[PDB]
Amino acid sequence: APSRNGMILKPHFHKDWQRRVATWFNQPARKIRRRKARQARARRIAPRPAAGPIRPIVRCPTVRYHTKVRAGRGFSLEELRVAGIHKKVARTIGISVDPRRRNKSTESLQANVQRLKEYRSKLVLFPRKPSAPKKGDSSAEELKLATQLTGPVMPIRN
Amino acid sequence: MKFNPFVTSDRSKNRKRHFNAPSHIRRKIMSSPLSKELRQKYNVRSMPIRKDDEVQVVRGHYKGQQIGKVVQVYRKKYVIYIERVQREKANGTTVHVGIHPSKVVITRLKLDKDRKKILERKAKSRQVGKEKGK
Amino acid sequence: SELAGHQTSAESWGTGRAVARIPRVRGGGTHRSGQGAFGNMCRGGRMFAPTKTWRRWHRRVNTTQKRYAICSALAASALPALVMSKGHRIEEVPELPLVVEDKVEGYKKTKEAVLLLKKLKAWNDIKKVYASQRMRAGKGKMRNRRRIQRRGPCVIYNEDNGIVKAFRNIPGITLLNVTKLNILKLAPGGHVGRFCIWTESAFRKLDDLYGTWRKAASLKSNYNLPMHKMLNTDLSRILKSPEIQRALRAPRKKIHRRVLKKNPL
RNA sequence: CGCGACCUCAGAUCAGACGUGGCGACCCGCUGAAUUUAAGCAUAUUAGUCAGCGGAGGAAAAGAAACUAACCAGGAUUCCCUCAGUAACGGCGAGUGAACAGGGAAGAGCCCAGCGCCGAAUCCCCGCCCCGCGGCGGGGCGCGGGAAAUGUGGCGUACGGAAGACCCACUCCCCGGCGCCGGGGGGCCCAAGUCCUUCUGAUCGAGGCCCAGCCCGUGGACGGUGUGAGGCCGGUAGCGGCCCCCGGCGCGCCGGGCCCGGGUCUUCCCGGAGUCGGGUUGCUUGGGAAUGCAGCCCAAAGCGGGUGGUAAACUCCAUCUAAGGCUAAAUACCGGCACGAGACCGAUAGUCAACAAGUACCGUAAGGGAAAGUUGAAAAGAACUUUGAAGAGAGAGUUCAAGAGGGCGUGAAACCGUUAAGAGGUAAACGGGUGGGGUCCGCGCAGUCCGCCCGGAGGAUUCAACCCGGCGGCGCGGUCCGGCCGUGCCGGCGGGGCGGAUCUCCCGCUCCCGUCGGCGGGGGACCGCCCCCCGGCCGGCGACCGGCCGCCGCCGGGCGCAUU
RNA sequence: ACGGACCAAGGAGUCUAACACGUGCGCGAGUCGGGGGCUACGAAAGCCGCCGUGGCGCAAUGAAGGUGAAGGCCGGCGGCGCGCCGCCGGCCGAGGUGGGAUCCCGAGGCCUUCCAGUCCGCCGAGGGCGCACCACCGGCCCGUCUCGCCCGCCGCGCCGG
RNA sequence: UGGAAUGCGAGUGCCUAGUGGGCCACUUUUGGUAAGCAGAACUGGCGCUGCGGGAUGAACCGAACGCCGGGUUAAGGCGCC
RNA sequence: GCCGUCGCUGGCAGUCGGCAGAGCGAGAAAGAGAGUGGCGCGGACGCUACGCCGCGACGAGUAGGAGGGCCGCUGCGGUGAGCCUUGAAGCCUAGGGCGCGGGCCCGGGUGGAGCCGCCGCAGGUGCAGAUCUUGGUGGUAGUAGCAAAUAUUCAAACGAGAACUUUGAAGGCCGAAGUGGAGAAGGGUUCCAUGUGAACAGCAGUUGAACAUGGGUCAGUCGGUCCUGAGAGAUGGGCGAG
RNA sequence: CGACUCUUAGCGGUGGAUCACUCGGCUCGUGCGUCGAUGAAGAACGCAGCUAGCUGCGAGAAUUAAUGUGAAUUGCAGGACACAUUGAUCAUCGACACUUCGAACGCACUUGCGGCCCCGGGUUCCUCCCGGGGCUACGCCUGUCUGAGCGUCGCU
Ligand SMILES: [Mg+2]
Ligand SMILES: [Mg+2]
Ligand SMILES: [Mg+2]
Ligand SMILES: [Mg+2]
Ligand SMILES: [Mg+2]
Ligand SMILES: [Mg+2]
Ligand SMILES: [Mg+2]
Ligand SMILES: [Mg+2]
Ligand SMILES: [Mg+2]
Ligand SMILES: [Mg+2]
Ligand SMILES: [Mg+2]
Ligand SMILES: [Mg+2]
Ligand SMILES: [Mg+2]
Ligand SMILES: [Mg+2]
Ligand SMILES: [Mg+2]
Ligand SMILES: [Mg+2]
Ligand SMILES: [Mg+2]
Ligand SMILES: [Mg+2]
Ligand SMILES: [Mg+2]
Ligand SMILES: [Mg+2]
Ligand SMILES: [Mg+2]
Ligand SMILES: [Mg+2]
Ligand SMILES: [Mg+2]
Ligand SMILES: [Mg+2]
Ligand SMILES: [Mg+2]
Ligand SMILES: [Mg+2]
Ligand SMILES: [Mg+2]
Ligand SMILES: [Mg+2]
Ligand SMILES: [Mg+2]
Ligand SMILES: [Mg+2]
Ligand SMILES: [Mg+2]
Ligand SMILES: [Mg+2]
Ligand SMILES: [Mg+2]
Ligand SMILES: [Mg+2]
Ligand SMILES: [Mg+2]
Ligand SMILES: [Mg+2]
Ligand SMILES: [Mg+2]
Ligand SMILES: [Mg+2]
Ligand SMILES: [Mg+2]
Ligand SMILES: [Mg+2]
Ligand SMILES: [Mg+2]
Ligand SMILES: [Mg+2]
Ligand SMILES: [Mg+2]
Ligand SMILES: [Mg+2]
Ligand SMILES: [Mg+2]
Ligand SMILES: [Mg+2]
Ligand SMILES: [Mg+2]
Ligand SMILES: [Mg+2]
Ligand SMILES: [Mg+2]
Ligand SMILES: [Mg+2]
Ligand SMILES: [Mg+2]
Ligand SMILES: [Mg+2]
Ligand SMILES: [Mg+2]
Ligand SMILES: [Mg+2]
Ligand SMILES: [Mg+2]
Ligand SMILES: [Mg+2]
Ligand SMILES: [Mg+2]
Ligand SMILES: [Mg+2]
Ligand SMILES: [Mg+2]
Ligand SMILES: [Mg+2]
Ligand SMILES: [Mg+2]
Ligand SMILES: [Mg+2]
Ligand SMILES: [Mg+2]
Ligand SMILES: [Mg+2]
Ligand SMILES: [Mg+2]
Ligand SMILES: [Mg+2]
Ligand SMILES: [Mg+2]
Ligand SMILES: [Mg+2]
Ligand SMILES: [Mg+2]
Ligand SMILES: [Mg+2]
Ligand SMILES: [Mg+2]
Ligand SMILES: [Mg+2]
Ligand SMILES: [Mg+2]
Ligand SMILES: [Mg+2]
Ligand SMILES: [Mg+2]
Ligand SMILES: [Mg+2]
Ligand SMILES: [Mg+2]
Ligand SMILES: [Mg+2]
Repeated sequence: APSRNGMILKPHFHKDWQRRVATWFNQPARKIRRRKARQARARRIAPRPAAGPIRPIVRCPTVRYHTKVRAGRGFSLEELRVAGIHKKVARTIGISVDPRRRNKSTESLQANVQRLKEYRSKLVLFPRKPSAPKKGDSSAEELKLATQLTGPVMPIRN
Repeated sequence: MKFNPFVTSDRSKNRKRHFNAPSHIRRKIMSSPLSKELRQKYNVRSMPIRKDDEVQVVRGHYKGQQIGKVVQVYRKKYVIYIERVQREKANGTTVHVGIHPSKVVITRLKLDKDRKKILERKAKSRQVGKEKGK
Repeated sequence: SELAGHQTSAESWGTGRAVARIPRVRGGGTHRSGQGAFGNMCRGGRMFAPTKTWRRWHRRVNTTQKRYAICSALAASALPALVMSKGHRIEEVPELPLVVEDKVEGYKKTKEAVLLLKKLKAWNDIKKVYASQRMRAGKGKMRNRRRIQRRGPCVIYNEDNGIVKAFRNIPGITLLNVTKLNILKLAPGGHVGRFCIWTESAFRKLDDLYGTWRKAASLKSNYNLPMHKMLNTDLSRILKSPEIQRALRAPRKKIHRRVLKKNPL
């Protein structure tokens, strides 16, 4: 029964909510497990970056966020085509590919095209057969300096 | 302090594993120290008590300098029976008293092929740790 | 258990059978038949308001307050009166705070650690921890809490090069990394004034860790020392000062007890 | 009539395989209430929930847009935070109630049919030969059998693809065997007191163990042992030691398969139908002129179709490409195997179950379902004598204790026997007030203690004052020297860090002709703050001191030898 | 009138969510890392800052389209006829009345042998600045109504102010 | 000359439990033959409240209560209890 | 007189000492003011300021509210150089005391291994009731009762023991629709021998269907086994989310 | 007097509270994440020198083999020409073994009836009797064999 001035409340506890309570007492143990799988993965792919493939820049939708850019899913075929990277070869050398994404304007297209070219300039590529270098592979001098990268690749900033 | 995640210091878990220990484990539990002479000679501190060892009782009512032979290792009861460590019942017969192995000192070891093999391994491990500190 | 007391088919006999109306166990042929069930007044029933795993066990404490609590602990740790009043035997330590050279960060053997505490006169505090070792009264003994003792000195280091292992076997000693200080360790029981020992490197990072008043903290993104509400806590100097003593009226210290009324007639 | 092909369909204890049932905490597909709330109740809520049925796996399901949007756009699925108790639904009452965007966990993409072209280039089974053979495989040979043109394999799938031409560039990628080289399971081990006195039934207790401080300590977790134990035992610590097995990652040989790619032109090809969509019905949803699903009827198209959250027509836009398929991870886990812990319970508690417990026992059955831990350190568990038919006793003996005697630790209350004391016809009990008697207590029974003073007897590490040494307090030392030092102020060619939505020769990429501009990346100047260095004023040293001098006080040592 | 023969042990306002107000602490026009991540007790604690996305607060108002929180004075010009409106440049400036803790000034006044006149204090009629808060009157923003005259322009409008 | 007497420090704001069966007496009073009946007004009580008196008693009369000593009273009493 | 509450939002930092000078309770504003000229070495207590001190008034209480508990219970962080086999918890006590009280301390006894004070934290935290739960025990009470179906007696034996067992002799009953001799269903070892006389057999027992130790059920022909009855129930098929 | 009754106390009973203990619960977290026609889960019945239950096991039955271990198991007894490379005991567990029912499978559920093949003993090759061993369930896929059709055809 209401009693003097008070908010009218409608708690949603008319079901069997106690049968479906999700406690979080495993949260620290989940955090350890997730971290331990990040470390074993970083060791597994080294010297490849721990973060993962390089992501593109994209503008957030809607008028509430379009002033901001962030990391998108993957570079588009137009972007890769203009940057002279084969779409099937892109994933092998750390580049993400997004066949769905469309380039509507040039400036956004160019920004990702340049981002690719900068990334290709920082790529240190180990030969397929270590004793038998090939055309595109990095020189043996710059392979001695190849160290794994921490954090997102070429972080995106506003 | 204990740091091994897979070793329990829980009181009840440790007692259940003591009182339900299988025979070949109760043997290891039923170990005795060696006399100062044996300790120096073999470079070993403790041995699993065995039948035909000769021991001194160093605690309790039957403590003294009398060296006696071990006549029975009653593992189920966690006690050993010793020569002359005994008493009489009501009807006058004699009965052994059970001394815990940890409350005696081994003064002579019943040696055979396997006892020597056991003795050497304990000293080899000890000497390794000695050269780790050095 | 959410089932405790509820794993039966008990049912109330209803009124008319000359017994309380508590639900009763069914069937026959055993003692349990016809006994009370469920209710919290019954033997073998369900407790009142059974405890739940989603009790709110954990509490949030504002970072600004937690840092405040670490500054209060450190400030208190440098006053002999408070460290004495925490039970520590620091009657012969050369100085407070006690800062030792950074060499002690590289010790390896427990004997190097024990010997240092004897030369710093922190060994009477260790011996008090040994003397306070005893058994715990109550069920804690059944629950892996059989032994109790009092906390000893706290050793704060900048980087561990065997100091943790060189000290960890001395009863009562607690190691702390200066960049990860803990209020639960610096104020055991909620009381400020634990006796601490600093290495030089640890003592030199405090200003960076918490900032001075003139310079904000360097190792915390945005933090500075809490401001003082009262700059001069010497209440006796304030009161006895000439300035205040000119403004006061003369004290009225004469006592006028009750006068027994005598009849003038 | 007969023989023979195919088609459709039968029978085999035909050769070789496969499914069944269980568990079910988590998962998927169905079916599905009513208690209950609405202060009645019928919609609603309960609730897509209980109960019922089916099917799995270590996860399942989902999943690479017939999506979201309307932005300068995003870009598979799943999970978390928020959106949000919000848009919405609702006898618009009670109540119910998502999504997009944003930030994170994780991150992975792909394959057919069709359209085509390749002499079916494809597959299964049988027998023989070589390797391997406890995951039955690889290679060679068979005018050996069969499936398959009612369509197998290669290329290829909406991100387009194919073929021909010109350029450009290509040698490692895997399969079956064979040999060599650097996480997991199991076993065995690795420090130090049983030192000297001592309490005890027994002790792990207490005291001690030279200057230094018994000894080890990367081991002072825990358990056992006749208390209470770092050092007696097991263990504990240790990038400790040794020994076996499994695995993984690398390096070589034999026999195999593949004869592989990119750019630009030219010509070609390109899609899932009783499905979509529409009507109606029932359920369902927040989804409201109908979110999803299903029955019945109608029933497509190909610049088509779907969506664009209010029905409909006309019209532009935007956005995907349905009616076929596979796919790890992040996520779930009250069952299982194996572990670790706890501000939890402590035998009427905690599981029903600490124990021969889902047992005894009840019910025809579906089902229902307890009670019940503790001698002692050690059985040393009471020989022997005696009364009795015996149960039971009296002695005796063990034990520290039977004042622990086999349902025995302690041993409460109710209730009972007996001993002692007191009392007794208005049931007993009770409050206030005294009195008498008891049990004990004062461990009473010639009664306190202290300061100063007077006087008698004595007796001494003998007083004051002086000297030497040490220590301390204070000093406006009217203004002593030296110091650190101001969350003080001034002067700095002072040597630097932090921050700035204050300004500004070098470089990476790009538009334009070798030139000229924009983005992004760097100096430098400037300002605010801070730290460090030097000079000047005042300034603290009471959260922060040394040396001299002075005064005072205290102590140690001399001397004072006695009207003190 | 109902429960209560007696004794032991057990036995009943708890925990989760939401809200309101009060109190305490921290910071403060901000504040909060709770989700994520980094680096025996410890599943703790510490850090993030281009992890503050986000929540709440900093803006209201309307069904909504939407709009969205002080003025006056001086000089010149323009229109009407000293005043009014439109337009231009310089000055001041977040209202006022009543009460109002505290604070401020100070007529006069606080003695010693007696006169003068000083330094520090202290009481004080009267007069001031007036905190919070309240009452009242103005003003400003959004919805609606009534009246009425103007100003703008890339779109001269069923436009906008 | 704070413009009658008397007495007294006032104002104000949040949060808030229990209650929401009452009953009785003087006086007034409706229905009823009346009722220890039903229903009203005012005040005071009982409820929630002991205490002296009415022998006894929810309400009558006196008087309201911390634990005490002395004194004196109220309403009521003083043959004996 | 004493206890508490309330009020005075009362007083005390002035313990200002030989670097000294003791006061500010008093009817009636504001300075125990500052100046310039005309021998001994001594002096109680206080002040956990959340403390201490003074003065005045008052004190009913259900429902209900609030405050303080150096009231009590269990566990956690600190602390008590805490207590304890020279004796912990628990329990008993015509022992001595403290507090308004919730309660607590000490003495004695029993007991045999652990416990407590203070500062904080936490709660499954305080019982006279609920025809409360479980367990134990009373009075009733040596009481109701051991009364349906005619009935016992004598002698001996064993035996510690005999109304009840056994043998003998009497007297009786069931009276072939039996209190007789056999089976089906059900029981499941109750059957038989020997032993015990603890528990059970509502008195007893030398006895028993009890207990204990050992035995015992023999088939071509007696039944089952086979047949089909009322019926139950696969496959084919049908339905069915299953 | 004294019975009887009441109160208090000592001692003794009845009773099993309290206290101390805890090889049990409960809650959280972690790793793995594994049944079955090659017969699972479950059930029945057996197995020990003395053994009822619990426990373990399956006619090889409180276990065999093997490996590790290294002198017991133990309530009593005993010692196989048991016990130190002629290995007690325990642990491990990869070899072997695993009665009846049970999805449960020759048909049925009474230890009831078969059938097919092989083998061994009866007698004396066949029969016949006895005993043992192996097969004999439903659905379903690939292939095989044998067939059916006034199904569609071709040649006769
Ligand atoms: Mg209410
Ligand atoms: Mg050792
Ligand atoms: Mg329970
Ligand atoms: Mg206790
Ligand atoms: Mg076959
Ligand atoms: Mg209702
Ligand atoms: Mg209701
Ligand atoms: Mg109803
Ligand atoms: Mg629903
Ligand atoms: Mg269900
Ligand atoms: Mg099922
Ligand atoms: Mg299944
Ligand atoms: Mg599985
Ligand atoms: Mg799947
Ligand atoms: Mg997605
Ligand atoms: Mg919100
Ligand atoms: Mg309505
Ligand atoms: Mg719903
Ligand atoms: Mg989203
Ligand atoms: Mg990420
Ligand atoms: Mg094709
Ligand atoms: Mg696609
Ligand atoms: Mg011990
Ligand atoms: Mg000692
Ligand atoms: Mg120990
Ligand atoms: Mg020691
Ligand atoms: Mg060791
Ligand atoms: Mg180890
Ligand atoms: Mg498709
Ligand atoms: Mg429905
Ligand atoms: Mg619905
Ligand atoms: Mg529309
Ligand atoms: Mg799938
Ligand atoms: Mg029990
Ligand atoms: Mg029980
Ligand atoms: Mg229980
Ligand atoms: Mg009990
Ligand atoms: Mg208890
Ligand atoms: Mg007990
Ligand atoms: Mg005793
Ligand atoms: Mg005893
Ligand atoms: Mg005991
Ligand atoms: Mg007992
Ligand atoms: Mg007893
Ligand atoms: Mg008595
Ligand atoms: Mg008497
Ligand atoms: Mg009633
Ligand atoms: Mg009754
Ligand atoms: Mg109780
Ligand atoms: Mg409220
Ligand atoms: Mg608040
Ligand atoms: Mg932990
Ligand atoms: Mg009512
Ligand atoms: Mg009336
Ligand atoms: Mg009435
Ligand atoms: Mg009432
Ligand atoms: Mg009242
Ligand atoms: Mg009254
Ligand atoms: Mg009368
Ligand atoms: Mg009086
Ligand atoms: Mg009278
Ligand atoms: Mg009161
Ligand atoms: Mg008593
Ligand atoms: Mg004991
Ligand atoms: Mg509790
Ligand atoms: Mg009770
Ligand atoms: Mg009778
Ligand atoms: Mg017969
Ligand atoms: Mg008969
Ligand atoms: Mg009888
Ligand atoms: Mg018989
Ligand atoms: Mg015959
Ligand atoms: Mg038949
Ligand atoms: Mg049927
Ligand atoms: Mg058996
Ligand atoms: Mg074997
Ligand atoms: Mg062996
Ligand atoms: Mg039959």
